[PDB]
Amino acid sequence: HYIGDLVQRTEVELLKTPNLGKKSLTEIKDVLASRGLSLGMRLENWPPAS
Amino acid sequence: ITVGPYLRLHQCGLPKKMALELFKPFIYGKLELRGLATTIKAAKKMVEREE
Amino acid sequence: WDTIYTAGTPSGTSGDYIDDELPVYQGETTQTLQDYLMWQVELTPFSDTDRAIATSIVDAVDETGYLTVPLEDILESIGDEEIDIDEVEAVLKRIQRFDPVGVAAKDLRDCLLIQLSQFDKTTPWLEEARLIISDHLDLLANHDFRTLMRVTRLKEDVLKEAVNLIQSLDPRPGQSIQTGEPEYVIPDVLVRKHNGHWTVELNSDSIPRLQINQHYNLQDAKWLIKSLESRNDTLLRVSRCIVEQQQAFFEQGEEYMKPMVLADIAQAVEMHESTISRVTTQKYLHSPRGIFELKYFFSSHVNTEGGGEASSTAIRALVKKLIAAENPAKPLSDSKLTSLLSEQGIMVARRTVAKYRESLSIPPSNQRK
Repeated sequence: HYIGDLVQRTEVELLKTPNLGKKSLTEIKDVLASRGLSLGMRLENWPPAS
Repeated sequence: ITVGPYLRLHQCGLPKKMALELFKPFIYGKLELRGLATTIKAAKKMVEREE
Repeated sequence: WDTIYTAGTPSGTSGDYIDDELPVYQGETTQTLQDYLMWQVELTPFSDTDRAIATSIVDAVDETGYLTVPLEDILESIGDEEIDIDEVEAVLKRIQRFDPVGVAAKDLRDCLLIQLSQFDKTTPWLEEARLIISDHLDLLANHDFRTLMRVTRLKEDVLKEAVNLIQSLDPRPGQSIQTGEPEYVIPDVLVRKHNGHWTVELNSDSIPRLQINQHYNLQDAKWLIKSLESRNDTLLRVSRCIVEQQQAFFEQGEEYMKPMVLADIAQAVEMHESTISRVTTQKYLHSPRGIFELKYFFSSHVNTEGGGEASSTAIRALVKKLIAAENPAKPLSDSKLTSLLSEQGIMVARRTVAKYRESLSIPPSNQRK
């Protein structure tokens, strides 16, 4: 749902998931990179009581 | 070196400016871990400002 | 007597150099723009392919922070055929947000848009400046403000605020990382006016300590001793001839330099042309006008209707003077310039005047109004 949840997902997990090809993963990485973010980050004590 | 009479045998007294300089990558890692900084440059700026 | 300095910078050293043995020179490391960029690349959660693409991308960044090859070059340089171009674009987008923001941009419009993408949405004149940069960035370069106003459909004040916001950005983001220190030059021959005429003298910064090690071998160095003397003699003679022939350049600046060549000095000093070409290269003289390389005084010429010759540097200076005082409402075309220099006796062409204008980096007539 949130950017915080997506950012923690790694590239391999989002490659193995069904209905998500290489183009969609690349577009996700592109829209993340537009804001200086990347997949594979790690966060502690998430979510903060949404 | 000065003297500290209140210390225990396993303890020393370290200035916090020296500690801030010596433990810098640990501070970067802990800052990025808990969401305060999203990138390395943000943590660099935060440590520079001494927030 | 040689002039004694009435002021100076006190020497940095404040020690007594007591130790009689000091180690050999090793040097230090420096952090350039690319070192900082790679340091940021390593600490980023990339992949193996992403890190290779980032390495190839950072290899192509220049001193100003602008990408110097098209993305197709990088994709070819990767060397793997499964990789498409969108992955390269994504890695480039991620790199462009490293410190300083806007680095590794394709062109100015891209860099300005990247910098504007980082400001918070509550900045007042954000959409207007974004539209100006994205759509019409050359109308701003022409300082038009009316056709741009006719297209952007905006009033005066909004346009002024948007222009002020645009001009507050950084066009060269990569110059922030200053690894360089301004280096200088040491003049070798100094020219000063004595008895109303200009005379030259060697700089006394060299090492004239003529010594030998008679304690113990020095026969070979005895030849180098007089080799240095020969070098000093030839440099002094060539510089003296150059200054004697150019007595009017120093007095009145440019527009009076004579059209001399290597052969003239070779005949004057009785040496081969090659020796003159070797001495007068990467050697400088200091005058109350500035520091000039000895090669600066050799120039071409054009025919003068009066029967003489006019140096090309004089014609360049005249072109500069004429253009600097042209009509602000309607500037001067090179056809006008060739006419004005024609009446003075300077018989030059028109394309030659255009070449001179290009070398001086002066925009054409239409761009000077």
